[PDB]
Formats: sequence, C-alpha cells, structure tokens
Amino acid sequence: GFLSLDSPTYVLYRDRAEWADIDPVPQNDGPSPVVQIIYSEKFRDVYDYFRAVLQRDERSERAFKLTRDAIELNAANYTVWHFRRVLLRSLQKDLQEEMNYITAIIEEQPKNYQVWHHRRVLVEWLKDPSQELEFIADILNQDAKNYHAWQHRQWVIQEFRLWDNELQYVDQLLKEDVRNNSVWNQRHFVISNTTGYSDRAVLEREVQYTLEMIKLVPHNESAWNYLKGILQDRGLSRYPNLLNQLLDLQPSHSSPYLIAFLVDIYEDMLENQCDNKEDILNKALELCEILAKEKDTIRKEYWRYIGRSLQSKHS
Amino acid sequence: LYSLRPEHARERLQDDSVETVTSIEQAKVEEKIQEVFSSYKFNHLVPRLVLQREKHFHYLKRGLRQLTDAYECLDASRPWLCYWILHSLELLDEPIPQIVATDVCQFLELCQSPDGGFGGGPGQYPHLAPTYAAVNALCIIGTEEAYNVINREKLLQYLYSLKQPDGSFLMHVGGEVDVRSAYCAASVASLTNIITPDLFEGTAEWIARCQNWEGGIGGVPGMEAHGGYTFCGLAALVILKKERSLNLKSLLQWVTSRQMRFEGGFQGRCNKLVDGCYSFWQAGLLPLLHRALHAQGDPALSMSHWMFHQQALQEYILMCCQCPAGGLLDKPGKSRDFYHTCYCLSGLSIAQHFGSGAMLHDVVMGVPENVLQPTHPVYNIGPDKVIQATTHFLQKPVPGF
Ligand SMILES: C/C(=C\COP(=O)(O)OP(=O)(O)O)CC/C=C(\C)COCc1cccc(C(=O)c2ccccc2)c1
Ligand SMILES: [Zn+2]
Repeated sequence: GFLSLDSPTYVLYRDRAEWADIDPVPQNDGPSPVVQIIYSEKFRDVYDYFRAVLQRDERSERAFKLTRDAIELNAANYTVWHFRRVLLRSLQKDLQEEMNYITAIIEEQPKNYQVWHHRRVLVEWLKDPSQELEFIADILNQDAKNYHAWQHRQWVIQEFRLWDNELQYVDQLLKEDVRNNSVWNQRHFVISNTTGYSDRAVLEREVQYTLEMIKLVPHNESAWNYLKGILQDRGLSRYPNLLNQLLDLQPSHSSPYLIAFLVDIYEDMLENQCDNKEDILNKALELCEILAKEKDTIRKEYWRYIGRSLQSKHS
Repeated sequence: LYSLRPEHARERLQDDSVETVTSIEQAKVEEKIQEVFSSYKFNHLVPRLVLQREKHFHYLKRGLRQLTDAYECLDASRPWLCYWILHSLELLDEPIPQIVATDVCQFLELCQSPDGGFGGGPGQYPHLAPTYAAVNALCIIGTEEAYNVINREKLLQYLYSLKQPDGSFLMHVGGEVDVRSAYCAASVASLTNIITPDLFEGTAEWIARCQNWEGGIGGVPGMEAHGGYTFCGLAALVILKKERSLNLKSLLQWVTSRQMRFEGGFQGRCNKLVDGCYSFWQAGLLPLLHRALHAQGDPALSMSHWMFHQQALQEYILMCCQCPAGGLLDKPGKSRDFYHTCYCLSGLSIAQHFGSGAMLHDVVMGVPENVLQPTHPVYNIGPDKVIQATTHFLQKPVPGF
C-alpha cells in the first residue's frame, strides 16, 4: 500500500493511525542553529518519523515504505539509502521489484549519485546484469553525457565482461554526435580493454577513422584529442607520414587544432634526435607564436611557456 | 576588457556546418554570453567591472543562519553549506563574530560521528564529503574551540575503515569509490596531522590510474577526464608529495584546453559547457602545476602569471556570473546558490593572485575593490588558515592507538 508522496490524498505520517504508536524524533539542530533549513511540513514530518524508526532500528515493512518517501524528499540522503538497504535484506524484499523501483527513480533523478550506487549494489546482489546495457542506453538517449550513466556502463561491462557489442554502440552514438567526448572516451575504454592499440591493424583503423572525422568536422576537438591520445603514447615522431598528411590540411582543414598538433609532433621530434633540429625548432616556435598572438590567444600563457621550454631544451 | 575587443568576435564557435546536440548547445551559450558582453555598447554606458560585495555579503550572512525549503536537497550536506558560506565570507574579507563561530562549532559537533568523521547533519552517518567540509570550516574559524571539535583518533580510525587494498578510499561505509574520497582523506589527515606511514599506501598509484588518454583525470580508472575529479586527483598528490606520478605535461595541456576561447571561463570536460564553478576546479590546477613543475626546477615557468588567461576568466566571472540580488552562478540564466558563490569567488581569487617563491603578482580586473583575499590552491581555505591549522595540530602527535 504505497500512498504516493504526490497523491492528492497523501496524509502526514502523524495523521496516520498505523503509525500512532511510535513517537516522532525531531531534529536536534541545537539551541543556536546555523545553515538551518526551514523544512516544509511534509519534509519535516517524514524525517521525524524516519529518525524514530532508525533510532529504534525498527526493521519493519512500514519502515521500508517510509524510507521511500524520505528518499523522494531528498535522494541525496545517504543515511536513508543505507537503512533502506538494511531493510531490503532483513525483510527479504524481492530485489527485482526493487530494480523496478530504482529504474524509475533514476529516470527521474539521473544525476544523483545515491540512486546509481544503489542500482550497482542491487546488480551485485542479484549477480544479474541482463537489464543494464539497455537501461543505461535509455538514460543516454536522454542525456548522452551523463557521467554516472557512463560510469555505470563501464562497471557492468568490466565486471560481467560484456565487451562484444560496445564498440558498435560507440559507433552508433558517434554518428548521433561526433562531438560527444564521453563516447570518444568509451571508444578508448573498449579498445584498450579488448584488442589494445599495439595491434598495428587496429591502430591503423583508428587513426584512419579519426582522420575522416576530422575531415568532416575540423573544429571538433574530441577527434583531435583522441588522435593525440592514441599516438602520443608511442611518440608522435614514430609516425613520419602523419606530419606530412596534416601539413596538407594546412589550407583546407586548418583549425588551431592542426596548428597545435604540429607543435606536438615537433616537440617529440626534438626529444627524439630529429634531423634538421635547428630548422624544426624554429617552426615549432613560429607556430607557438602564431598560437600565442593570433590563433589561440586564450592559451597565450601556455603557448609562451611552450615556446620558452622548447628553447631552453633544444637551443 | 579582453572579451569586448572586436577581434574577440572571431572566437565564436565554428560548427563546420555540421550541427549536433553539442554544437547547438554551445551556440546557445555563446549567443547568451555575447548579449551580456555587448550590453554596454547597446545601452551606451562605460563597462564597469564591479564585484557586488555588499550584495554577496547579505546573501551569505543570511544563508549562514537559515535557508528556505529550496535547500531541502542539501539536508544531507549541511557541513558543506557552512564551508561554502564561511569560505565565501573569508574571501570577501568578512570576519566571523565569535558568537557565530561558536554556533558553527557546536553544529559541526552534532554532525560529528562517535565513530570518527562527520555526517551531513545532526545524527547522519559519517561520510567523507561532509567530513572534508566540516574540517575545512573549522579551520577557517581557526579557534582552539574549533580545532578541539575534531576527535582526531576517531577520525584516523574512520579513514582506515574506508581505506581499500588497491589504495582507494570509499566515500563512506557501504559506499562508492572515486578520486574525491582520496582528496577528502588526504586533506583532513594532513590538516589534522593524523597521517600514519601506511595510511595512504598505494593511493598515489590508484589516483595515477585515473589519468586517461586526455591528460585529465576521471572519477575512477577508465572514466572521461573531468575538472572536478582532476583537481581532487592532483591536489591529493601534492599533499602526498607524489605529483610526479602523473604525466604533468599532458595534464597541463588538458586543463589549459578547457578554457573557452569565447566565454573566457572553464568547461568541465571537453565539448561541454562553460560553468563558473570551474573557475576553481580547473583554474585552481594551474597554481598546483606551477608549484610541481617548479619543484622539478622548470626554467620556462612564468614569474608573474598562471598558465591560463587570468583576464578572460575574471571577465567571465564578473560580467557573466554575478546575480544582481547577491550570490554568484553557473552561467547567465542560472539560479544563484552557495556552491557557485564559493567557487566563483574562489576562482576569482586564484585569477587575481600569483605567487612563486618570492614572486607575487596580482591582476585585478575592474574596480580595485574587486581584489579578494587569497586562497590556498590545495585546501581552498585561506593560506593563513592552513599554516595556522597544521601548526596547531602538529602540537599533537599522530594517533598511535
Ligand atoms: C559527476 C560530476 C560531474 C558531471 O556533472 P555535469 O552536470 O554533467 O556537468 P558538466 O557538463 O559540467 O560535466 C563530478 C563533479 C565533481 C566535482 C565538482 C568535484 O568537486 C570536489 C568535491 C569534493 C568532495 C565532495 C564533492 C561532492 O560533490 C559530493 C557530493 C555529494 C556527496 C559527496 C560529495 C565534490
Ligand atoms: Zn557549476
């Protein structure tokens, strides 16, 4: 019998007979309260009763139902969430019905930490990940960048080894929004935990894919950061053709991401004993000034540092 | 004003004629911010960057005693409200009456658990976030009464109860793990001098695993790089003297790339929106990186400025983040809150004050009454409060048990 907190006929707990026995413990904020919240009558009411059943550690079906109201009033109250998990095990509640509950409240408050941690605890208990990838995808269909949703997805995939279809999902969302950095992150998570980037074929496939994306949306920073992120590993100088190939977009797809990526390639050439060192260095410093003074002035302090540091190093 | 320069209009997003939810939302923000920048021109007034100190102060001093039910969602984060407010007042150079101070000390005493650590309100189970907040508040107050509130043996015992085999910390018992818990722990243990030899064993390594392909740090290994988690990860490493466990260069490149060329403020993660609270979590990283690279004896480091555009940031915060009624915020159109007031103010102070040994270079945009008290980049409380607190607790020895 769940009388909705939103129900037009919802009645205070104090105005409820099946509760009458238990006396409500109010909140002790002290004789001189600070950052004191002027609670609503409903908030105040449910919490005085929550306090009471908790103080007496009453593990009843009635207590279980009240926590739900206290959670809806403040989903961030971790103490209530704690007692609720206590009662889920005592009363031996159907954890599948509880998965239905948590699915509903996460849809309502997807940016809350507690709701997601609770779902994780339920999946662990039931050792059942069957609904996860689908539920999470519904949340990402509403906010494709929800950090918690992506974190939960990563945990389910790693714990239960559900890697097989994630790269396909990633391709799906990248089509939807090639600028979704959470998806570029998911791409790296899947690849690094399956094939890895040492496989030259994979690396080739990834560097080519990324290059096409850059062609389409030259100013999409995510594709650029992913390109840097997977090559930067082995050293950008380890790839001779790349410098060439980017020097070509110079007039066509020449955003300040291309400019910056060139200073990155040069930086690594200098560190790895490149030919024409005097030459390469002046270029990297030219780009560093074009960036600091013209193309990327918001980062002038960075680009100057890069200039100085580069000189100090390869003078 | 850097933002109002004509050449600045060239910084507007270039969507390559390929619209996605990302470009469309960014565009809406730039449009909104542009209307703010150009308001002066459209009304023919001379731009006056003025931090509304008195407005911010009434809002703060009022919230420190009571709040409407809009704050019911923060009923489990009360020590946070104390920290945010007391810290904001502190930056505004507003002193805490001995009477208010004792009230706060008494309150946090009610939030403190008999098993160490603090809860989000009187009687709530302890959790690391409010524990960090409670301890930071008490240090801002800095009295012997405040310091005495903290039961150091139960606190250390509590941290041990959250310590994990892999080096991480749970946020609370039966709770989750992420880079924030390590920072909350390193912060309260260092300030209170309860760091034993094995307490943070393997923590620097676990945090280092949180650094990803982007240069930034995610909540847990594998996660997208975020400004809030990156500050926690690096600040925690500075406390542990292990900053070198990170690839500081890729991190430096990542954080600096988070400043929005147009808005001037910082975004939380790549391809997301600017937000004033990031004036601290992201910009606050530069002072930390400065210290670390300088510790490695970096010769190219500036002697007068942080490695981000301090001017643009101060302009975003001042023109775009103050609420006329008092209080600061995320971005134009957003509602003011004590969290954003604390971090917009915190990030403003970081933008105004530079320091690297004997070097001290301020940059205050607008009316010089805009200069705020400096803030320690690791703890985010006044530098004096940090020295004062650590010096005090160093009179006590680390709990042996
Ligand atoms: C999910 C997310 C960011 C994603 O948000 P999103 O809305 O998607 O924004 P963006 O688009 O800007 O990323 C994480 C943001 C992390 C931050 C801001 C780190 O702040 C420091 C800190 C220290 C200690 C505790 C906290 C808490 O916030 C806390 C709260 C409750 C319990 C315990 C601790 C924070
Ligand atoms: Zn914010």
